[PDB]
Amino acid sequence: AISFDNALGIHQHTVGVRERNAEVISTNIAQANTPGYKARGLDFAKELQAATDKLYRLPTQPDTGDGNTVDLDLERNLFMQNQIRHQASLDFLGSKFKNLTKAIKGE
Amino acid sequence: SLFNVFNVTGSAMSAESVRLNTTSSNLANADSVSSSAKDTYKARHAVFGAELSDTVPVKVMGIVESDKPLSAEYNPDHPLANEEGYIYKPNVNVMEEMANMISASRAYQTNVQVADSSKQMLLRTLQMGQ
Amino acid sequence: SLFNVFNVTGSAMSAESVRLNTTSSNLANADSVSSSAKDTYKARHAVFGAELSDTVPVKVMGIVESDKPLSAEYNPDHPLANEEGYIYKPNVNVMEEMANMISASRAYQTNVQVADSSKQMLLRTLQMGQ
Amino acid sequence: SLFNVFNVTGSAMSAESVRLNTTSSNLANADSVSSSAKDTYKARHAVFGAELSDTVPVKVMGIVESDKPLSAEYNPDHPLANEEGYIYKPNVNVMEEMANMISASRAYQTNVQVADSSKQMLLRTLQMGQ
Amino acid sequence: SLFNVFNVTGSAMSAESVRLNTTSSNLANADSVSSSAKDTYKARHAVFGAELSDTVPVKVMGIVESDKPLSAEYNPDHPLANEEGYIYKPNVNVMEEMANMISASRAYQTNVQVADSSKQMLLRTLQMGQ
Amino acid sequence: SLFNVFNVTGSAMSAESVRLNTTSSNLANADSVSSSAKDTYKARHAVFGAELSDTVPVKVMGIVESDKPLSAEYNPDHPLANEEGYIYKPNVNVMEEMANMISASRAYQTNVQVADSSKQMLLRTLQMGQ
Amino acid sequence: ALSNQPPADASIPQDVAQM
Amino acid sequence: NMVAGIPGALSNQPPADASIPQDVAQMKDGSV
Amino acid sequence: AGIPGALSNQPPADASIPQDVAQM
Amino acid sequence: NMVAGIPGALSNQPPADASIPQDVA
Amino acid sequence: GNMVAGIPGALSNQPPADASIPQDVAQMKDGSV
Amino acid sequence: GIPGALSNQPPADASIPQDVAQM
Amino acid sequence: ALSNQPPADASIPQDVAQM
Amino acid sequence: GIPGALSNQPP
Amino acid sequence: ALSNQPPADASIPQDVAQM
Amino acid sequence: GIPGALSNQPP
Amino acid sequence: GALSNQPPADASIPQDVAQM
Amino acid sequence: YELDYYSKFGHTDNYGNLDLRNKPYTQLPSGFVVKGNLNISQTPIKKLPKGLDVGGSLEATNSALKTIRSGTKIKGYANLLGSKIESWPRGIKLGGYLNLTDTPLKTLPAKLRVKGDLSVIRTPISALPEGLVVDGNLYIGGSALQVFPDTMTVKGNIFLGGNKITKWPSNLTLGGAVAP
Amino acid sequence: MDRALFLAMSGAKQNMQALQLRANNLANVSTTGFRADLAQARSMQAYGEGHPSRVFSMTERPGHNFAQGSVITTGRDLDVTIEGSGWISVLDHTGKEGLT
Amino acid sequence: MDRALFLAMSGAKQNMQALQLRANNLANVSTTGFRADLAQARSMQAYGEG
Amino acid sequence: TGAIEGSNVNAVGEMTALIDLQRQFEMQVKMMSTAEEMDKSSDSLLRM
Amino acid sequence: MHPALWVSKTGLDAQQTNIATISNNLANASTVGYKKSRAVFEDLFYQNINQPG
Repeated sequence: AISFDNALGIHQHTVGVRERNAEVISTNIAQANTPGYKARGLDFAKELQAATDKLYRLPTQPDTGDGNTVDLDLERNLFMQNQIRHQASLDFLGSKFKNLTKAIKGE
Repeated sequence: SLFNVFNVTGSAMSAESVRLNTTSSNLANADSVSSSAKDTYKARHAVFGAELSDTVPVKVMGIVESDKPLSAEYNPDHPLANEEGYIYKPNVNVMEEMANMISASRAYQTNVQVADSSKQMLLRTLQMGQ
Repeated sequence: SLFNVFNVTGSAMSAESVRLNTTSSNLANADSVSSSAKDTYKARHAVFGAELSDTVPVKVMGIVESDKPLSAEYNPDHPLANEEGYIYKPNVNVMEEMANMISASRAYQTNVQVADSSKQMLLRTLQMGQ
Repeated sequence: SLFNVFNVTGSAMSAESVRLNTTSSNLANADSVSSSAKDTYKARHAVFGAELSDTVPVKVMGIVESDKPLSAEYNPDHPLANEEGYIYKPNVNVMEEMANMISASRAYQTNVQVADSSKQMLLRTLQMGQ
Repeated sequence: SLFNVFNVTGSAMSAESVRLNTTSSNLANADSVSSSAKDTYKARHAVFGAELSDTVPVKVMGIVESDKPLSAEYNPDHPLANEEGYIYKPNVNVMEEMANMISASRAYQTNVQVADSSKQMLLRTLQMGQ
Repeated sequence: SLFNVFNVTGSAMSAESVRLNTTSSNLANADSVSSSAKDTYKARHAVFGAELSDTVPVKVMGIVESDKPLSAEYNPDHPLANEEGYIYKPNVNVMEEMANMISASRAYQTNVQVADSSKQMLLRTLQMGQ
Repeated sequence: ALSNQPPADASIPQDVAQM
Repeated sequence: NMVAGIPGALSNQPPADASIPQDVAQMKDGSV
Repeated sequence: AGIPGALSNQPPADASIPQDVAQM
Repeated sequence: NMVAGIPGALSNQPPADASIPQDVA
Repeated sequence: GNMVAGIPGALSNQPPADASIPQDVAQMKDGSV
Repeated sequence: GIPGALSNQPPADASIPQDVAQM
Repeated sequence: ALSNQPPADASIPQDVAQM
Repeated sequence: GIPGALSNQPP
Repeated sequence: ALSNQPPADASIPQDVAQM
Repeated sequence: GIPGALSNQPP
Repeated sequence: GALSNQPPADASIPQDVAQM
Repeated sequence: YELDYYSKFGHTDNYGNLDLRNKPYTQLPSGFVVKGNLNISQTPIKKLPKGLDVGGSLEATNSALKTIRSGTKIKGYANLLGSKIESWPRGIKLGGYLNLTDTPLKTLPAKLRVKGDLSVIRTPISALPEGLVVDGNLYIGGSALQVFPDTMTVKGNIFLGGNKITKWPSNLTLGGAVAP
Repeated sequence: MDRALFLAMSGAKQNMQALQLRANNLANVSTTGFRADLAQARSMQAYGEGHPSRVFSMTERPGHNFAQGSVITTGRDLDVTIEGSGWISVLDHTGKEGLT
Repeated sequence: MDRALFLAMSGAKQNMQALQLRANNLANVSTTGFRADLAQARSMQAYGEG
Repeated sequence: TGAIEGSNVNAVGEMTALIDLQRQFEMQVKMMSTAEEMDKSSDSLLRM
Repeated sequence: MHPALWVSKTGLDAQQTNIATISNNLANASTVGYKKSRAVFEDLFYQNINQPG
């Protein structure tokens, strides 16, 4: 054993997925006013499987002739949650190397 | 790539700023009969677009005028009156322009929040390991 | 956890948005005698419900129409008048819609504070270990 | 044994987290009339406990519903009303929920400081004799 | 010995907390014609003291009511009205209680600054020589 | 050379301050019919320059009066009236002064952010290599 | 929730009989 | 495919209110 | 279930039972 | 022996308010 | 000395038919002087 | 001690001879 | 100040006579 | 290409 | 869109003919 | 300088 | 800024420039 | 009491739909004609009048309706969700679907034709009538049905919903699919 | 945290209760034979160890305004109003005698 | 933002149009052989998911 | 007889009570805000 | 909703019905053999709040 895949766990992939998720939410907020755009959601378990997709969000309310299915209340909350979890993933993956370096150097 | 986010939010703010200026020109020309070009002013509306096929920037693909008829006014003594005494005025609707002003401002400000929040994520990544 | 607060508070944000839109359609249809769908619009209400399924999110279980009788008005010469000559108008009560408008806005904004309050607790929980 | 402070501070973090989740549910279900008059939502509150048989951990002993009578409202229009046209609403008081939000957040972050400072004392102990 | 500073700032912070609670009761009981046992509420004020004969800690030595007369109001139909129809209310003055709220809070926070600064000075003394 | 930025943003700080003081003199002298220099006041305006040919500082090259004609008023009994009975007042327009006040204040503040942000980039440059 | 196909648009007809 | 249209007030209307030009409303489906 | 008189957002068809609402 | 009760605003008010259940108090 | 000049703000952003800027100052916008 | 200072105990009163009598 | 007896609980009576 | 877009050049 | 030739000034004439 | 520039000294 | 070796004079705000 | 002509007028919309929700009416006059849809949800009505005519759809969700008499004409659909109907009469001219979910329905008319969808979800019905024809989707989920007749016709999808079917029809042509 | 948060919260909550009590009187201006409810505040000190600085305030209904109401002349035989002070004995649906 | 902004705007816009129809009626009180125009509002729902 | 007794609600008395209840309510809310403001400040003591 | 909002709304709803009742009476001021109607107000249920029961 003793390999980076096992030392880092899955925290090496989660940081990437949280970046992709943040990009999609940023797209949804920007495309909220453009008619005909369908809100895109990212399935977390899919990128989990890709580590070891880009779906559509069904609206809770009807459109108003635009056909745009973006709820700005939902997007802000989902962007806040993703950003908080992204920082935790950096903390988890960052400490993997800090412990790894301390084991090797002994100091 | 959170730098792609800055492009999407940056393109969004540009799109919303175009709509605001279009709204400004509509309010300023809601009562203008004449024009530089010899054609009555028609309410303008910038057309947003999405090249969906990750990050999909919003692009303005041109300004398209409303097709509603020009509001005719019975002003027989006006110099520009037609054979029946009607002068034609822009079809700008006041209520729909105020909603565009409210919508353009709010959509502009929420993209600043995303850009600022995405900026913090990139700075936090620079601190990884170190 | 503190992330469950975001799901619970976020659900209320969507919940109060549904009631706001229902009230908007009530205010806009308070004087509409006719209606597509062959139904004289009746005042609609969003009935909230706790989905217990600690953390209890709120869900809209469906929109319910008002039980009040429609307001009958004697308009014999109208094309929609019955044999007796009465046309019927929606039972929208303006005062309750204004009260719903105030309550929905006040409840929406106080859910933002809880989400903001939980956000700070998670950030401090992350500063531990640094 | 080597981390007694962590077990107590950490228990407070878990305890105060539940109180915030309960507060979020009370505010999100303050206007959920639901159905009947006994299935109506009621304000829930966690119960903290300390078994003093060194360190005394804080343990949540279950969620308990408030004993305040339900808020009655006269509304013989809601289809889920009763014989006298009354809809009973949850006994959630906004002022007490705001105070709990302030108390829970501050107390939660106070234990973060104690737990974070406790680690420093452990780290300094390892430097004894060096 | 900077540990004395901790005693002085701690005693000052305790004194400010007592003053804040006294202000809180005055604002809450500025409109109460009744009382627990039998005596109309009178604006309370903590008494600070300095036992000067190093450091001089500040100690609260008791609560003393204000000597201002009770504000008599003409409420002749009130159950508690006297022979002349007057009822008496607490002599709490809003302007001076607000100043106490501002003064106590700012005085409380500056003593935390001194204790925090004094805490650092002790730490640098430990590191002296190495 | 980020210190050159301090020469550019700092120059704009002075340049936008001149335009603000120019606005104040126009607001205060919009109704002044007399003068100490025997010439009626006219709306003064600053002139910005850019010696483009890296960093291009903005320098005010002089204040210039507006080209609009003076606003004439029929005051036949005023001591300063002419044969036709007219007195002349400064050609200061309220609407453009408000826009200048808004534009100059916002332009002043947006250069503070650049000067503050450029300060941070220099501090991190000193930290490079260690 | 999520789905693998885009949701349909919203119909706002002036006469439901003609859709 | 590319999807587009006029945003804001004009599009958030019932189709009966013919504020939106006919060809722009076509773009709101799909294009390539 | 829950409320007994919830509406349906699907256009009237008179031939298909609306499954949008909780028809139980 | 335990010391249990509802924390927060529901217990920091006079008992005349009677919000806490009797059994819990 | 190839500079650009003009009155900043409200005066310049009006259309040229307003004739608020002096003609001498308005002609230093194309890079002259 | 300070004169006129309030006390943190119920105020011995009149009704219920119990207080009027016991010091 | 430290003591061996636990501090007594506050009363906050609605009416002092009732006690 | 939005069919029938306005242009930005003197007619 | 970085070009190499400075953009031309916009024109706001009263008549497009005299432009 | 500016042809229409104003002087800061008394006329 | 433009450092000079002599102190700048005070500005004069006369009600009439002739009486200066 | 019972609905009168004047009380009828106060529960009718512009296009002629009678709304009797939560209203305390017990019986309707015979030969009753409704211009549009009829709603008798949550009503204490236990019986529908003979010669009843509905120009729209009948809505009786969560009502006390128990008996419908033959000869009733309904142009739209029939929605008897949560009512107390125990049997369906023969000869009902139904222009739409028939939703009988959560009803004590036990018997169905032989060779019944449903021009829309049919629901027997969570009903104590033991067997379907012979020669049944359904032009829409058939939902039998949660019911007591376990044996289909010899011949039946479903032009849409068949949803078992959980119940176990052991004896399938000998003559069956299906326009859709079968779902458990 | 400081117990002054709850001391002020308990006062703010009671002020809302008194507001609702006054609201019922204004909702019942035109009600027949309606006696307005009086609202006041009572100071209840938190007796115990420590300095006497914490006193709570809770609202109560000390009584009602028993003044004579505004008499409306209707010219109806079956309409009566009490002159001065008095009451009419009635029994509600529970068969319990009460003054109206 | 929320779509209730445009849902109410689409209602306020029609009220002005209804006001125009009533204005034409009052301007034509003195007109000869003029048949009054009736104004009504039609309720149209946005059918779809949600 | 021949008359009906109305309510004795003094409308002005209720209105002046309302405005005093509002101000006292708002002042106590400020006390809540300054209570948590002091608590946040007195948290750097354990912030070594 | 805070209870004070709904308590006040009941008064607004009650007075609204009173106006409609008065408006009908003045409409039938010339109707032969018409009897005037008056609206009767009464207070609603009174609830103990500071008591569990």
